[PDB]
Amino acid sequence: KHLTEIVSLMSDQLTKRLKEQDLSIELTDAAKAKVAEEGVDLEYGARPLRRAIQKHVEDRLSEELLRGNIHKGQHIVLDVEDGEFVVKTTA
Amino acid sequence: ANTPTLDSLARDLTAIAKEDSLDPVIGRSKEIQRVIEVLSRRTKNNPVLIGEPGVGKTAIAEGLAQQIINNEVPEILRDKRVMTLDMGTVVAGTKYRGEFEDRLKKVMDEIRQAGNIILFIDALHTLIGAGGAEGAIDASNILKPSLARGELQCIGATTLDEYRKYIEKDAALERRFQPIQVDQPSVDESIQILQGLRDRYEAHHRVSITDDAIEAAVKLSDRYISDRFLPDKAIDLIDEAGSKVRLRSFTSEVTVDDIAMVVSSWTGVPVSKIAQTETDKLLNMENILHSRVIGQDEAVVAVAKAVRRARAGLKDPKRPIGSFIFLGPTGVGKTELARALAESIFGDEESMIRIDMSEYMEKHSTSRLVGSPPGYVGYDEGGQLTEKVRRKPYSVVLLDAIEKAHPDVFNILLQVLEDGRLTDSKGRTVDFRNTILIMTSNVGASELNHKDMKDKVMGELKRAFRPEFINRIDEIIVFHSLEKKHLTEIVSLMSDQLTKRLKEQDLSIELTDAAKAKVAEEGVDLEYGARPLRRAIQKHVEDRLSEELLRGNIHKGQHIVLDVEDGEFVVKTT
Amino acid sequence: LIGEPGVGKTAIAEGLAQQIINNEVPEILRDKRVMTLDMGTVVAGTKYRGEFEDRLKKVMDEIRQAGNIILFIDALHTLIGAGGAEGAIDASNILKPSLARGELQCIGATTLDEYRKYIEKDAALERRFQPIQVDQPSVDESIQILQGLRDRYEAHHRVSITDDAIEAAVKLSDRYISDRFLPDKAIDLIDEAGSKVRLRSFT
Amino acid sequence: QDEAVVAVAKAVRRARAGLKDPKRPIGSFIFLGPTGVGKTELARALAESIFGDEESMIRIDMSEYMEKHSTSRLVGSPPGYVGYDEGGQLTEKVRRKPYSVV
Amino acid sequence: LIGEPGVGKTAIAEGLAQQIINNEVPEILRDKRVMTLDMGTVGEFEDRLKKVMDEIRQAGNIILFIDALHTLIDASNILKPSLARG
Amino acid sequence: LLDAIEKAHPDVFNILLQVLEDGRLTDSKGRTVDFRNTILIMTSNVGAHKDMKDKVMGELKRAFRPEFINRIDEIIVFHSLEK
Ligand SMILES: Nc1ncnc2c1ncn2[C@@H]1O[C@H](COP(=O)(O)OP(=O)(O)O)[C@@H](O)[C@H]1O
Ligand SMILES: Nc1ncnc2c1ncn2[C@@H]1O[C@H](COP(=O)(O)OP(=O)(O)O)[C@@H](O)[C@H]1O
Ligand SMILES: Nc1ncnc2c1ncn2[C@@H]1O[C@H](COP(=O)(O)OP(=O)(O)O)[C@@H](O)[C@H]1O
Ligand SMILES: Nc1ncnc2c1ncn2[C@@H]1O[C@H](COP(=O)(O)OP(=O)(O)O)[C@@H](O)[C@H]1O
Repeated sequence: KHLTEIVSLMSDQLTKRLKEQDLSIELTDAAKAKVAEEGVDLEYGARPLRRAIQKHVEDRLSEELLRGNIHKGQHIVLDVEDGEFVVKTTA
Repeated sequence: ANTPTLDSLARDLTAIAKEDSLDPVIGRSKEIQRVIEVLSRRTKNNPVLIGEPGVGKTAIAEGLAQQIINNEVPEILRDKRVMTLDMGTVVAGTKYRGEFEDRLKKVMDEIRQAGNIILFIDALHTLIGAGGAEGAIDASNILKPSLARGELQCIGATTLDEYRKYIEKDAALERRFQPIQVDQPSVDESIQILQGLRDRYEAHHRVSITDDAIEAAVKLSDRYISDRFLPDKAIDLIDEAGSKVRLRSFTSEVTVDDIAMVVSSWTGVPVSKIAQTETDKLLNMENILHSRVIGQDEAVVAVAKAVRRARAGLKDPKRPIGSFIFLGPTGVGKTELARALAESIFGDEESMIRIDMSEYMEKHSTSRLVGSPPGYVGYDEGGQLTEKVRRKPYSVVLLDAIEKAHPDVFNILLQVLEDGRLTDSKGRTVDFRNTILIMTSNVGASELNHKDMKDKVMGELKRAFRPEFINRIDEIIVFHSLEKKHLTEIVSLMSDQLTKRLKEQDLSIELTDAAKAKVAEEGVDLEYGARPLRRAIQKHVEDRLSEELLRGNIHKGQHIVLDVEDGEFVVKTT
Repeated sequence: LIGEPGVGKTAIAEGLAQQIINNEVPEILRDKRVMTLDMGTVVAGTKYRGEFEDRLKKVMDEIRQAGNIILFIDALHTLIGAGGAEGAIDASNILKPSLARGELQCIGATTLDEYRKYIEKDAALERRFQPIQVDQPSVDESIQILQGLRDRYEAHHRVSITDDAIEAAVKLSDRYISDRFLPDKAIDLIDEAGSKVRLRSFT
Repeated sequence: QDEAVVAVAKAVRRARAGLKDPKRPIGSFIFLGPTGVGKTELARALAESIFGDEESMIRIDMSEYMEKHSTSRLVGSPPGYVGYDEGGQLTEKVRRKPYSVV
Repeated sequence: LIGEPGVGKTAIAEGLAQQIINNEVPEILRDKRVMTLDMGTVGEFEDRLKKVMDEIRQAGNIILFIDALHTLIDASNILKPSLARG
Repeated sequence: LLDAIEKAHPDVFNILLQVLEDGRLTDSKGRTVDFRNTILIMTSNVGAHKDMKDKVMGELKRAFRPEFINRIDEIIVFHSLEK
């Protein structure tokens, strides 16, 4: 439970920092549950989770940015529409 | 009640401030107000401006002189003359018993018969040295009795480390002076600084300055110059451009190209690297790579994608740009890729800070990396890697044979991969922000279709060292099978280099691809790395030059072609 | 007056002169002139062979002949090595016999560190000098000091200082200003606050 | 970690109210627990909530002080030994900024 | 000008005076007399040197030259100050 | 002539390596000293015929880096000492 909570918190912090570049971004809660789904408490916590949010969210946005799809001022969400990361880009 | 000597040997900021000859002072409002606040006290009015050389301490003194005449002071400083003085100009002679103390007694006697002098001493860390070192009548031992009773009023201007070193004379010197820390202005602050006085250098040089010009001046002085601060660097570039444009006008507008030109002439990077690649170096960095590097194209495109991802990205600036580990055999191109990217990232690289971790074999060997404790052997400089990066904190670190580290160093490595900026020195925190940390890995050759090698090497990393460690590292760049045709290709490249060198010496050699193939087969074995090929071509060329110059069979200026037509190297000069 | 720097050695000597004028001193000490013999103002204009020790000879002869004169020396540790040259008969040696015989009536003020550095180990002149150490006033003595001194700082900043503020300045300075000493550091707080308040009143 | 957070907050408000013991430090804590639970992120959280840059946090990494003679790096080396003049990697750091989080 | 002895550093100042006589020099530096200093021919040397400084103040077109600048800055007593004033 | 180079250390070794690369050493003032017509001859005992012809390279590539070997002009080896 605290793990999904900290997913929410890390996403909030990430959007906070991305506001430095005037980018408007959102994370669906489904993406948050999927992201936490990789992190497990069996061995240790919150390290794999932070690296996972970083990797998936940020790298995927960079991919859909250098592919030119989005510029600043646009609205973006990373959603899980089919059971896996995908970009809806509400713009 | 006038001052002959003090006016003779110390410039009067107030006088030349009346004539508006003083350049403007922009910003620094909080600092100047604090200076006035300290000057308003009754017993120790003396403030000591502590900063770095070139930050604007004397600028704060000038601004104070300005505000004095411009009815800005709170009437307790109304009509008070600020006089810059330097002890070096005072001493001027030591071979005689009491000349210097006499000059300074005269100066004190003028400060008495006046109330409006507040003597601004630059670099007063040299106020304790004069005469006898620390046991005779130096400058301080005769200033202090006057300084503590408000007899004398002062404005010192030191440097931070000089304050720390020469306030160990605490007892009087510290309490006599209140520090005012002045820090070097930021980018934007400095841009506004320049925009303050562009109409001074414009009027001096009759040249027109643009706003993007000074923006580039500031950006450049930051990126490509170190060991110098602001607004010094900025105004200096601007004035150099003004002078150079004025000259070019004889045998009327400075623009960014001129700023690039002066920074290039200063540091030594060519102008094409500075200006045109400012945001397109990542655009053609893959071109640069695949030029410098031949083979492993999948690895190089992976690296390019990663570095442009981190580059045109939102990644936390704090932590280092790129953490890549190259899995592969040795001689497959590990260093060449590094030097190439660095030459493309930090143009004209000469920057790969190579460290062989196989030399740092054991546990205590890590003290060689960071440095010894204070009370131990070899402590003064030490810090191989730490001092290396402290020198130029803008480069690409390559760490050879990451495997051979005792587990004691992996801790330091992961600390670095944890936001960099590690404090692993004798009290020095080194910053790894624009750098790129790259690690030469273990063999990893046995596993080297694509996915198969991939899962294999991942398991080999699991077994080899921590999974968390690679969870820190960004990318796994795999150096695939050894060269087969890239063999002949790199022979061709090296031989192109050597043919250029031989041509500038008034000769011309053209070795056909058959001889290239023979050199390829000889030089490097299938098991062995591709490094001895350098030696192989060196030996063949030195043999041919030795024989042909010794024998005299060939004549200079006649093109030289080598072939394997007889099964051996045959030289057909004509 | 061996003691730490911000303690008030010079202040003690001045208190002695003030007592001389106020007549509080004993009859034997009544009507004497405290002089502040600086070495910087002594060794100044010589640059020759026989001028520094000449000035000092004349000074000593005046003192001996003049009936009533006390000589206060800031930074006593400068007597040693003063007239440093080829001649190298420094002030410390010209005064030594006269100091011991008792005619030249000195009052030295030094700093404990300067005492141990080069008047204690390097002189063998801590014979002609009685080391009456001076050290930090107590937390309460500092309050009495500063409150007795409050009028001058009022005058200079042209404000009024509430006595609770003086108490608070001393008590705070004691807790965390560790590097300095009283009453110097307490007075520093009062003085900077006076400057800040006057400057606020201005704007 | 409501327990840890409230403990820290109580400490800092004892300090900032006029009640803390003027002799000994603001507060001392030992943060036990598994790897990755956030017991280092609380330190940054605290320095940020109490200061600005959050780099005022004076941090020592006891993974390097294992050789038991490095203790002469916290306090300087003795007098007649190398590195006597610049002594106190920890001591001077704290002497500069006395209101800080070690 | 930094260089080893005999490399022709003063030759550069000489060729500079040459290009000054010609038109290669721009206008701001036009009308500039380059001189030197004879420490021998100049109690009273300070008087003469201060007089020299008066004449420097008179016409601001006298680019002076100094060989062995370190051992010169004596004269520093009024040169280094006069440098600051300009 | 450098004798007992084996007694050197990887730092002075890297120093002399970049020298052998260009001769340009810069010590105590950044003095760009030139190595125009100097000779660099290093002397040591890694040996201590053909089997020796192999062991020499063995202990060279085994005692220090191969790049320093690769800055070869020529390698002079004499094994027999009595005749
Ligand atoms: N706010 C400012 N106003 C005026 N000049 C400035 C300002 N900031 C930087 N400078 C320039 O920086 C240069 C060096 O500053 P200065 O204080 O003389 O360095 P230092 O601190 O070593 O004396 C001066 O030429 C000054 O004109
Ligand atoms: N992909 C490549 N493109 C061009 N040259 C290469 C490539 N791979 C290897 N080389 C050659 O290999 C040599 C580098 O050897 P080195 O980097 O010392 O090997 P290692 O990295 O194993 O120590 C260079 O001369 C370089 O020309
Ligand atoms: N409750 C939490 N709130 C915020 N960040 C947390 C939390 N728990 C863990 N983290 C994150 O996990 C890491 C903290 O683990 P840490 O205490 O450093 O573990 P250890 O020191 O045992 O390796 C940081 O990356 C931090 O941001
Ligand atoms: N570039 C040059 N062209 C012509 N003559 C030169 C040049 N460089 C040096 N010289 C000669 O060097 C001689 C004097 O050198 P000088 O400048 O006095 O050495 P230094 O710089 O050590 O004082 C002169 O005769 C001058 O002609």
